[PDB]
Amino acid sequence: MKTILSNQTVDIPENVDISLKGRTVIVKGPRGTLRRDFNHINVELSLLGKKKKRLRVDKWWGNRKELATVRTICSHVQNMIKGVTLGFRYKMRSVYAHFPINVVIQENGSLVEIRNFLGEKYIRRVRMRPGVACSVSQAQKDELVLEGNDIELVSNSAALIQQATTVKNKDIRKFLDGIYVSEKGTVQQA
Amino acid sequence: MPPKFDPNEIKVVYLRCTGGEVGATSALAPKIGPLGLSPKKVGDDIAKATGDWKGLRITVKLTIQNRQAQIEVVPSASALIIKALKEPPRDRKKQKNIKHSGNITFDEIVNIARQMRHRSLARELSGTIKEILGTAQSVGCNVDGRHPHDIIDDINSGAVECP
Amino acid sequence: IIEPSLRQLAQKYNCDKMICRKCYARLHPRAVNCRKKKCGHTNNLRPKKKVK
Amino acid sequence: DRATWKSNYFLKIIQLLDDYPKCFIVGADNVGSKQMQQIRMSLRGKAVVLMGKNTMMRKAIRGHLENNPALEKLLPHIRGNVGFVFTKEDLTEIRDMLLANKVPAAARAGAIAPCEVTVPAQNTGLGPEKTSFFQALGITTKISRGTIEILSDVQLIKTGDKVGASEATLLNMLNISPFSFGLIIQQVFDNGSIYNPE
RNA sequence: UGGCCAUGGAAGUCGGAAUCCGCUAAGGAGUGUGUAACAACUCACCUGCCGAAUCAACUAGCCCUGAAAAUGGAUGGCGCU
Ligand SMILES: [Mg+2]
Ligand SMILES: [Zn+2]
Repeated sequence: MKTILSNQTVDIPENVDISLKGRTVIVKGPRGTLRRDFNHINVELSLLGKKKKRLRVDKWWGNRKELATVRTICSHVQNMIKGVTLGFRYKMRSVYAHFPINVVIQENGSLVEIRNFLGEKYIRRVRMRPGVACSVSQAQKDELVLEGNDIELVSNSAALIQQATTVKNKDIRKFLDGIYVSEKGTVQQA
Repeated sequence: MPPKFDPNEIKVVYLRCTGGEVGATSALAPKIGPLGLSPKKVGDDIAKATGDWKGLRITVKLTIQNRQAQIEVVPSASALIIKALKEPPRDRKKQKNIKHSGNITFDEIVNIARQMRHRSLARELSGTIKEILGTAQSVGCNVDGRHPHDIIDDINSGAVECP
Repeated sequence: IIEPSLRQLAQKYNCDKMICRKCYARLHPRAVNCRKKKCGHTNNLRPKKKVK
Repeated sequence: DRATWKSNYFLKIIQLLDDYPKCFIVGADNVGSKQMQQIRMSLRGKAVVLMGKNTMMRKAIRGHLENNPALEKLLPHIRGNVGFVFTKEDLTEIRDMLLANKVPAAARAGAIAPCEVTVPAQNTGLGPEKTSFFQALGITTKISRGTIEILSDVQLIKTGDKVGASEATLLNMLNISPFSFGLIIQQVFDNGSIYNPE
């Protein structure tokens, strides 16, 4: 039934400054801005506290599937804050039993050529979502590093190269190859 | 025994179980047997000699190899000694219906059974061991015409005699 | 051939999955019900058979 | 079940508290059932070992029972993976018996290193097997006629260092077990007085 | 504790009659994996952290799966949330 009220709080840290034009949070700090719109979620994004310390999200007269959004907005702002402060760092290790998936970034991070996958002549070119920047790591041999602020864009770009390197018309239990996400960490930990 | 073929002393033990008689299906030697100088048919005959005249209703066989001479012994299992102290002995081939008569008393005979346990059990003496071996019996069914379960609780004997 | 921790990482993505008994949908291994509206969230699931 | 048992557990701990005026709080830690049985067999005659929960948070009810103070000091120290050792002999002697028993228990991959672990120069005890597992990190190993021999006494892991996975597995194959401990002593109860392993 | 029946092997584990005690904090004469058979692994009782409800089995409403036909098509039509 209609729950008379639900809410939550999102305690912003003193480094970051968040601001909300209505229902369109914009979060800025060390690394950069991250806007996100929630016109489509239907909530009261109050912002309270001197020093602007916490973001509150009411949701009045919600039914079960309307009250399910409350936390997911709150959480999306949490990631947004993390992105601004620390920034996300997805690491993905290449795997093969023969053909050593030859990776090479191109423009800056943007492009990812993925040559010699399974001994295929086809060279996979994979763009990155605006903001994300791939880079071939050191201190680990067959391993990529995708860094960026907007987690959504990062993890999508990770998937983009994960599904790029897919095996068709074979026993995938046998043929375990491709560039898989190994670790979802941050650019700096504190 | 490590590099090629050398006996420095050889008092090597390995645990076989079951051995009423010779056994056609055997499986006595191989693997462990031939490498280590113990043969096959002679080792089976020596195993029959030790585990001959009781027990003929399953036995245990620790095999201490002294270079070529095996020393077979009967280390006691609780249910085996109960089946040894049954209404003997209709050995093999009828038989047949089956080996589960299980009305053979043993009141003070199980006192010897709890005594012959190789310490073990992490016990507070026979008071608790009496409860264990009085239930190990799948067949026996305790005294004259009793049950096992809760008659065990009211024991009035052999607390100080079993150490 | 292939580094063990690296292998188990690629298993996680390819082979550590539940499968729907109605519609063959490949599902995360924690799954109790299916994804698929086509089979009505069946719940008859089985694990994906391991390579011997 | 679990109402009569819970009452029976209260009766166990109170009777042990009434019988013995001295208790030894020991941390269980990464411990086996085989370890606990070995400790039971060693400390059979004198001591009685126990392993509890937040119904050891119940010494309060013993202290309530028209008699005891001093058990109020023991309430904060029932935290972590804790078990008791009730006994009547002595304190410093029992501490030495607990320290002397212990067990090997092979490498925990990821956890800290208590002492400077080494790899003595000796054969593994294998045929022509993977030397690449040993030489991946930084170890000098040769195939000196079949057996994989390590050619130098080298320190892999130092004090307060994290143990890697591949080096932990190689130590397990070699049967080298310096890691783990058995059980630790945090605090003591001796006829009212509290000590901290001293 | 190679428990008993079963030897073809089932020491918990193709099956079945059993089916209790000890230590117990507590572990079934065993849910499975797998083994010729073990092993090895996996599945209570209890803690450490976290911080109020949690969870099971039925039942009946709408909705959905179940639900495949041949000229292009019919809640009468347009449409409708
Ligand atoms: Mg094919
Ligand atoms: Zn389905």
